Amino acid sequence: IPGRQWIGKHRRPRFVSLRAKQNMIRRLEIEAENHYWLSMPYMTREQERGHAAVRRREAFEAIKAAATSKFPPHRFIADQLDHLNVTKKWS
Amino acid sequence: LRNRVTDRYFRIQEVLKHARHFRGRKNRCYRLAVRTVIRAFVKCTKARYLKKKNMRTLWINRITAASQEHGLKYPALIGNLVKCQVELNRKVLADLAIYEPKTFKSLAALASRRRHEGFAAALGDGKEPEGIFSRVVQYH
Amino acid sequence: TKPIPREEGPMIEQLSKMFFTTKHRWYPHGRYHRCRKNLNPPKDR
Amino acid sequence: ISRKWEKKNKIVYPPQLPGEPRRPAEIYHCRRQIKYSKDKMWYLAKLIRGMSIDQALAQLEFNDKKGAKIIKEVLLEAQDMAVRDHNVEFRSNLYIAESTSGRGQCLKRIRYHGRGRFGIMEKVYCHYFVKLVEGPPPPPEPPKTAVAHAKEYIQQLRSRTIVHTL
Amino acid sequence: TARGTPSRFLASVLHNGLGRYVQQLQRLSFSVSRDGASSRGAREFVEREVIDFARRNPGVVIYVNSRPCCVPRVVAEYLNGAVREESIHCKSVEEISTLVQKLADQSGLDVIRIRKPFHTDNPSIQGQWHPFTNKPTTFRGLRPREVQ
Amino acid sequence: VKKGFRAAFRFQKELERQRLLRCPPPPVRRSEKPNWDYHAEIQAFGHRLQENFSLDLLKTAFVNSCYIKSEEAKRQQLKSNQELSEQGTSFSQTCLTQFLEDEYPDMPTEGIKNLVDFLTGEEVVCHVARNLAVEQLTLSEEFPVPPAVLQQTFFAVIGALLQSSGPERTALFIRDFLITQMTGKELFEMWKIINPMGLLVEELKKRNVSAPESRLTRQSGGTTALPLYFVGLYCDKKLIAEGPGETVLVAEEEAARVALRKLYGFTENRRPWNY
Amino acid sequence: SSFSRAPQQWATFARIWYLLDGKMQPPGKLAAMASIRLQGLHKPVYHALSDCGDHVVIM
RNA sequence: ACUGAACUCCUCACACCCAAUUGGACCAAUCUAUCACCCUAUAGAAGAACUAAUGUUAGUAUAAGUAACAUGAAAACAUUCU
Ligand SMILES: [Mg+2]
Ligand SMILES: [Mg+2]
Ligand SMILES: [Mg+2]
Ligand SMILES: [Mg+2]
Ligand SMILES: [Mg+2]
Ligand SMILES: [Mg+2]
Ligand SMILES: [Mg+2]
Ligand SMILES: [Mg+2]
Ligand SMILES: [Mg+2]
Ligand SMILES: [Mg+2]
Ligand SMILES: [Mg+2]
Ligand SMILES: [Mg+2]
Ligand SMILES: [Mg+2]
Ligand SMILES: [Mg+2]
Repeated sequence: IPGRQWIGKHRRPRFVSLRAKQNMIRRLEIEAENHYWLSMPYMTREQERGHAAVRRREAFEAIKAAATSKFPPHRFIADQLDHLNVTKKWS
Repeated sequence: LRNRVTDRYFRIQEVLKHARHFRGRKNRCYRLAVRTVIRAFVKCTKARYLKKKNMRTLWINRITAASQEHGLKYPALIGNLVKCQVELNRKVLADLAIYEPKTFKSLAALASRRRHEGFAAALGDGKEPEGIFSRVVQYH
Repeated sequence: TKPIPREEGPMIEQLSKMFFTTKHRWYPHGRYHRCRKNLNPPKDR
Repeated sequence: ISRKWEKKNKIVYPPQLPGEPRRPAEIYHCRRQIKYSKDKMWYLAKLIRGMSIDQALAQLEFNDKKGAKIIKEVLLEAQDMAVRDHNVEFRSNLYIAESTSGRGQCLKRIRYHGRGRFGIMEKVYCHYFVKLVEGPPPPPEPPKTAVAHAKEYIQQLRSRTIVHTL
Repeated sequence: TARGTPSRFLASVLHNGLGRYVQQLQRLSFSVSRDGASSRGAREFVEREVIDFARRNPGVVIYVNSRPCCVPRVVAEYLNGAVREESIHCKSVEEISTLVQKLADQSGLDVIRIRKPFHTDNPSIQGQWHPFTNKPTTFRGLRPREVQ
Repeated sequence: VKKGFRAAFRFQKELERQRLLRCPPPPVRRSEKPNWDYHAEIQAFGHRLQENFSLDLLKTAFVNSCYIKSEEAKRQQLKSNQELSEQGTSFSQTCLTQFLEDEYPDMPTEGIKNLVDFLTGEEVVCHVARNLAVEQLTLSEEFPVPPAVLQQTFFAVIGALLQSSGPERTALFIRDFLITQMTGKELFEMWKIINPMGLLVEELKKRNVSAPESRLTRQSGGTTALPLYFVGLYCDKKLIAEGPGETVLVAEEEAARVALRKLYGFTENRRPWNY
Repeated sequence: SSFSRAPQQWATFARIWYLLDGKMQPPGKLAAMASIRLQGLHKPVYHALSDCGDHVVIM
């Protein structure tokens, strides 16, 4: 072939087998059923308005509150004194 | 030199103990052994996928051969053992194909029986009584 | 049922013709391959 | 420098029992700093590695190489110390079990080339190692016949297992 | 890797499960320094846990040595003569309880690669395949292009 | 000269490990090495196998006679082993013939006697006792322990457990250690025989059945160096066995062996041992 | 079943001479069957390193 | 219909596949302080880690036992001859 098979002006040919046709067809059928089930909403756009504003508001209060509660951890005496047991002996 | 390295023999021996069976100077010289030991470890991890793959294609070769002994082919055998809710896998069916060939012959007769119930089932379309081995067990 | 009835070149052609295999597995292999062989392999079963 | 080969004639064994075969003697002799190279000594050392000492003396009296006379000096000296020091009764009853040759401490001289450039010659020295063993020489290994190859192939066929299953 | 390391087949010691189960671990040998931070969690293991461990399985005999060591060790010795020496150097008490319980649970087989994940010794019950299974005989045992 | 101690110490130990793996030391017995308490280890031997002994009697069970002789010869500058071993080999032979005569009723008594000569032989018993920590606890003269001594101590432990907890717990002990050594083993790898065809003819005469025809069923490669034959053995036109072979004689004798397995219930497909 | 070790092993791996008439037959469709019976791919004991092929005579 | 992935499911375990860059957890050996005492611990320090600079120095390979090199002849080693 003139150069680098798959890019360029003179590319080598590639042909569509029966595998690739049946694959593309069953993808189109799954797609067309997605086109069926998106054609019938349970609400209009007026009816859905504000139906989850409370839960979205409380969810962002949870994210906002998790953001504004970030601070260094507590420092204890028992950890620092607990280091002293590295020279614990027997007798 | 204030502190220069003393423990260096053991790092060389960490790498070189994996090279003890190589050819050439790869078993001896550290510069060559690092490349071939790294490379042997990369092949060692990428060959786990190939171990699983090659075992499975080896099982499909064994199930294919022993099902050609009973007149069936591989896709009729596997598809029609699936359609009986006998969900044995490829490893077990290859091991029955080798060690217990009466059981594999009875699985071949069960799969070909179900295949002919599928042929006579799709042949006489419309409402007809179902096959006996064509019944499914409903779980709930 | 049936009843029971009652030189290196030439030697490697004779063994190859005898066991129906090619000539190459009859020529020997050197010390490096004789001494990588696991001489006490694991038995099973 | 290591000189471990002179020590090997010093290993004393405990005295044997009545119920034990007679041990063959072993005689370790070597010469150091032979002015000859270590791989021209390999051919003469390799030549005599299983022959008896009378056969090896016969093969080294008539070889044109320089090392043959020196190896014949080593073998005559090890035959004499074989008889005197090591309790080997028959002079003829000795075969060369080991005849190797390492490298010696070499020197470095300057070889002048065709311009200001040059090279580094080495004045090459070598050693020569010998273990003689009391006894007849071992027989040469017979080449394996079609019976041995047939039994080896069939033994491999009997060896094999159904693999990657139970 | 697996080609540089030896391998073995999956076995047991003396058919370790068939009749009865026998604990395969004979001796543990702790060597624990009295004064030394290396064997601190070993000492806290001897003060706390080696007695309850020694009672939970009485087929194991335990030798705490308490010498001035600089790295503490535990030496598990198994019924088949295998001796696995592992270090408890600077390990906490819980990690020595899991380590000693790990040595107790296993056996004196090598920790080299195991080839097959299973070991039948009677693999075939209906008779193994040979090429004359699944081949029908013919009359008088005749072979092809044989007349009589 | 690099200053330090730790690489010199570790390399000193790896020189020690190469000095070991170059010149391996002779095997010293376990009692002559540290971390040994012989009484605590007899008690651990008792609790390890899950039974109870009378511990002084197990102490007499591990003490040989050659150790007593060499110990007296070292006194110049204890009860022996024979009794408990005698009781243990008498009882172990009787329990192995009870278990084998019950679980294989079709066997001849010659074959059962040779199976008990396998299960109480030195290869099996010496294989069992080296993995039950018996060899470490035997007080003997030479090391490593000779096989007849270690067999004598093994049946000393069996007779000791007879006097400890009666016949039935020893019957379970022999059930769980001596019988499990025949699992996966052929009959004629245990009861080794010569000329199975004549023995098969006598076994057919004891069932009052006419003499069998050896009869070539299937073959392959008859003129090559790798033949294969399946000789069957018919008995009034009904086969008892059929076996393969590289020649015809090998397949005939091996079909005689398959027929002997099927007459005795010692097939490959027999009901396994019940535990 | 109930063989010994070596006769069972010899029986499993012994190779079988096949005959195969090729009158009025295409050579590639004979070559498929001859190829399968030469590699041992008609055996469930097949492995590429067990040397379990057979002999095929095409007349 | 089957085959077919590191995708997904399955049993157990999960921090454990990017350049330049950046954040973090550990850490070999050495010395110092103090423990320790068949080779360690907590810190403090620093000439603190090399499969790569036509790197430097030393060793030994390869090319290779290769290219190249060298003694006129006989004899009594007095001599003679070319
Ligand atoms: Mg191109
Ligand atoms: Mg040079
Ligand atoms: Mg898959
Ligand atoms: Mg994934
Ligand atoms: Mg994860
Ligand atoms: Mg530090
Ligand atoms: Mg630096
Ligand atoms: Mg370096
Ligand atoms: Mg680099
Ligand atoms: Mg460099
Ligand atoms: Mg050279
Ligand atoms: Mg030359
Ligand atoms: Mg050249
Ligand atoms: Mg020249």
